[PDB]
Amino acid sequence: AVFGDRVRRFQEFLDTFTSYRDSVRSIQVYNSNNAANYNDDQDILPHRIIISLDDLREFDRSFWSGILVEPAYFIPPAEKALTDLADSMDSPRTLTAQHLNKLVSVEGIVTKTSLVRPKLIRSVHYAAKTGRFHYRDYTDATTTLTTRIPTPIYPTEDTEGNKLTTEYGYSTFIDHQRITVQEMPEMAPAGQLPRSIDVILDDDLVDKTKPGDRVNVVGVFKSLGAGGMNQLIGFKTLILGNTVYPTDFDIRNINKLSKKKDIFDILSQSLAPSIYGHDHIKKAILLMLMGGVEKNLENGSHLRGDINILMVGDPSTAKSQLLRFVLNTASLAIATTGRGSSGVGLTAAVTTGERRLEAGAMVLADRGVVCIDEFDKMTDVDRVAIHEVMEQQTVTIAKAGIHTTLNARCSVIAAANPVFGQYDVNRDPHQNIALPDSLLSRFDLLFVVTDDINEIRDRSISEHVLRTHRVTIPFLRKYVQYAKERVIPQLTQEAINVIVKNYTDLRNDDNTKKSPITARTLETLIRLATAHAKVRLSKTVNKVDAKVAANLLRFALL
Amino acid sequence: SKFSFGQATPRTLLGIIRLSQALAKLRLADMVDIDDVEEALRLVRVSKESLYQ
Amino acid sequence: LVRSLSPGDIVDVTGIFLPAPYAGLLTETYLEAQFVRQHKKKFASTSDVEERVMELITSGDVYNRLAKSIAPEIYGNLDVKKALLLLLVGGVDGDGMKIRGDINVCLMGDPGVKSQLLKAICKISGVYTTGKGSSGVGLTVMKDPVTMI
Amino acid sequence: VCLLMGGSKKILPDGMRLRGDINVLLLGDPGTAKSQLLKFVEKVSPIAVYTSGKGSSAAGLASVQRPMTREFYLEGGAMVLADGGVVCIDEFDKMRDEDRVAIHEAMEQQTISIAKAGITTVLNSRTSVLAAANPIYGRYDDLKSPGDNIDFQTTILSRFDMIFIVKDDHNEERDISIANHVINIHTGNANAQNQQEENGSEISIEKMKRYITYCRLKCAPRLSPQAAEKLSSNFVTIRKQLLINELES
DNA sequence: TTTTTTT
Ligand SMILES: Nc1ncnc2c1ncn2[C@@H]1O[C@H](COP(=O)(O)OP(=O)(O)OP(O)(O)=S)[C@@H](O)[C@H]1O
Ligand SMILES: Nc1ncnc2c1ncn2[C@@H]1O[C@H](COP(=O)(O)OP(=O)(O)OP(O)(O)=S)[C@@H](O)[C@H]1O
Repeated sequence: AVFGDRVRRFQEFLDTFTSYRDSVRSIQVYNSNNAANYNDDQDILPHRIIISLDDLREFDRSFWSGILVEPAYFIPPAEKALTDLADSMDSPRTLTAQHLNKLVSVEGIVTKTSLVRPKLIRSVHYAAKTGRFHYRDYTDATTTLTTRIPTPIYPTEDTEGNKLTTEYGYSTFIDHQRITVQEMPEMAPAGQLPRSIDVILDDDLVDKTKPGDRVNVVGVFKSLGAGGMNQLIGFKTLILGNTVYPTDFDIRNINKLSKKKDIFDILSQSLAPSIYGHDHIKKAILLMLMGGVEKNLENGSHLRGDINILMVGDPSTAKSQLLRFVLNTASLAIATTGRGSSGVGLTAAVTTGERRLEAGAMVLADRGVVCIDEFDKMTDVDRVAIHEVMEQQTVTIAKAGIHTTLNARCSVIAAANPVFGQYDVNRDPHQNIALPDSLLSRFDLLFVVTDDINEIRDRSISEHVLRTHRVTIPFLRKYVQYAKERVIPQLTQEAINVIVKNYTDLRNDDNTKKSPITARTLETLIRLATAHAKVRLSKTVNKVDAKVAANLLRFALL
Repeated sequence: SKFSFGQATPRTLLGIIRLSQALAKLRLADMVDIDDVEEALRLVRVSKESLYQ
Repeated sequence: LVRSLSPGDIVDVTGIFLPAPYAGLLTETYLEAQFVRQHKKKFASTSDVEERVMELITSGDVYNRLAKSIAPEIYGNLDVKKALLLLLVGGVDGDGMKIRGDINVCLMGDPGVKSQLLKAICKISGVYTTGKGSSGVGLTVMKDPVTMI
Repeated sequence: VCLLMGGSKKILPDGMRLRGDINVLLLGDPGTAKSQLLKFVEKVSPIAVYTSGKGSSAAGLASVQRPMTREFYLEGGAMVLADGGVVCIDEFDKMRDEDRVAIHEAMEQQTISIAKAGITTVLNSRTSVLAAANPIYGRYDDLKSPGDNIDFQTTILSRFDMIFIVKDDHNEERDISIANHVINIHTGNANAQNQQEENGSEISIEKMKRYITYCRLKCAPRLSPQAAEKLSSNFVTIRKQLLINELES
């Protein structure tokens, strides 16, 4: 009697506010029109509703308190009232012991996604002689949210001797999945390994988190299992009842700001919030974040479009301090420092008896940024795999389990020291690094940074760092992903005449100073005008972008 | 120890015979002739010592 | 339809989706095949062959066109294409030894020649392998599946 | 004294934050007992890691543990215990280049990355390293050119803060004083008078520890604007000093 | 199927 009173009361409240009613109206009308277009020319949305915690507070604090205190009594009847209405219409650190048996909002990182298996709920069985169907359900502790008597064996020959032929199609199924979320590592105490728990999803939310993202989670803390009173520490935990959580004036501001001619320089100086000089270096980070164009050839292979730069310089020129700026400003990047053994270029498959995979560092940074620190200090083992990652954009893993082949087209930035000391221009331009020769042609830009001692520069470094101890960034990444979907460019005739003369300069006179001169350099000549056109959001390719690229080659090398 | 090597193995001759054999296979007629082997010698004298320019 | 599906192909498979009965309520699925439509029709299974071969012969300047036709996506390297055509030919064979109709030409030089032709060889002719991607058991022993191999 | 307190900590709009704790080097001639000094440094700070060399019986340094339930898990190390503390490294030249890179980064950007078979995180390390080296051939390293000490390069020292050279000059009064001062340390507890000194100065070591705990989180130090122009004019003089010793030589 | 060694 209690259940129907809670049902009718919440139904009255849901009937009290019609704001959600027109939402369900749009749900039903849209699914109707979607099935209407699918059944007229040729000859999706679920039923769960976001309920704000707005009106529940202005109606009954008793009922409010009941939801956030004992949710195992009010969410099922409220959904029951909703389904009736649908039919009438047609921190982990302080999480244990207390902050328990309630609805908990959890934040953290998506990691180690498990496997997808479906689960049966409603059985359909046909009897031969009676010529009738039947009905039988089964429940487990994930689905009921209430401690009910479990009813597990698949039925046959129930009452008279009629063959209970089971049927399908009409028999229902629901998928199932469990994932782990550890809290954010910067939030941790003085110095420790972060500790974690897990949350189980349901049917329409299977495979929404891949290992490696930033996710807010809202759900209910559910504890199952016989805690050692079965036959020594039990009562293992998990979380259920879940949701997934990762302007026109603003976009008009974007279109309005982009109507200028020197914002590349303005954004260039913008990306130096604490570093003096290195103007064209910031210009190159803008062009890397632009990402270039992708032109897959006719029945051939794709051509890589992003740009990768490794640095070398005197050990005091923000070599490592330029990296975290690129870390925070871009999107979906992972920083690798020092060693990278067993998991940068591979997945290793160490995981019922089966073989599973965990996406490695190079794979997880797909369509993103790879931050590599101390490239010469990397052991010689993975150096072979770096050529494959950087040139064919694929990773083939052939271990004893299953040989596979996949895609990762990541952007990579590295930072290395000279071989010994500061002799970066003293000995010879060649092999001040003692890197393999193919890696020279593999990387796009190679910066040589000196530590030239002067005085105007000395005073300017002084007041910059000194006032440091005593237009903006969020506008920029929005400007980036907006510039991604409609500013894709196309090459023009004017793009040819400059880079041809430029490649002639690369072979007739550039070889007299340094090396190498590859056709890949000419590909970068196309990519820079492309990225300049993406930053200016142009559609064509202009001669002026190539004029900029000539200075970019001179500043990067000569 | 100049650009040219010291000795010529008989496998060089075995290879050039099989090469001219494949050259005859591209004629699809079993018409092993003077130019058939001459092309086999051309890719040997041109394959090696192409470092003149 | 058994013994009719080679591994590593492109095929249209039709069927019905049924689970299999076995932590207590875990349903492992499978598919029962109903129809096979294979993309990339297998060769060797003469009329349509000579329909283009006789026209290819009577086309004039066939020898330069054949080697010019294998991987024309680069510039120059005409004799290189000649060597690639001759590698594609091969095909040669009492109380002694037979003859191996295989060619083994090595390539030295750098750098813009470098994988552009190397992957193209297996394109025209092919499993592409690297140094570390294959172990000592890779290029040459596992637990036997469902069907000590 | 300056190492046990720790400087400022900047949380700028800049994508990085800077570093606060400092570093101590003691390269020099043997017999100095700089060893006893580094042991007592470990005893004073509340959390700190003292290491004597590159080769242990049992003391490790990003831990990789693969095993029950066939699960990979992260155990620990040494910089992890000393996040926000003191690291003491003895035998700076007797050390290998096997995980030295983690130390070549832990003191400068506070960011340890792991991209192995188990995990793929970027963690924190707020440490401070204290060195105690020995040049080759002892006191003769200063008789040849004044460099000739680290065989790899000088960039590690550029990534340190303070470099001290301990010399050994005979002064008979200083020698007699260091003699009888140490005999008084061993026997007859003459230097050990300390209790009246406790009555007059520095009543305890544990007192100093409780004081540092109180000192670190309470004050929010920052420099003063009238003092900044002094340092700006001084960095010029040091860089000029290096110009004088470098360009003409 | 991956971590500490040494010729
Ligand atoms: N132009 C600059 N403007 C501001 N800060 C700077 C500048 N150049 C250097 N820095 C300083 O860069 C320091 C950190 O330098 P790093 O690049 O980490 O030294 P490092 O030894 O090269 O680092 P690694 O990773 O060990 S190579 C910080 O204290 C910054 O203040
Ligand atoms: N005032 C003192 N000066 C020097 N040594 C002293 C003094 N008082 C006691 N000692 C002892 O004398 C030893 C001298 O060696 P150290 O001073 O440790 O030399 P060292 O330079 O540390 O050599 P290391 O440890 O390999 S760098 C110390 O380890 C103490 O046992």
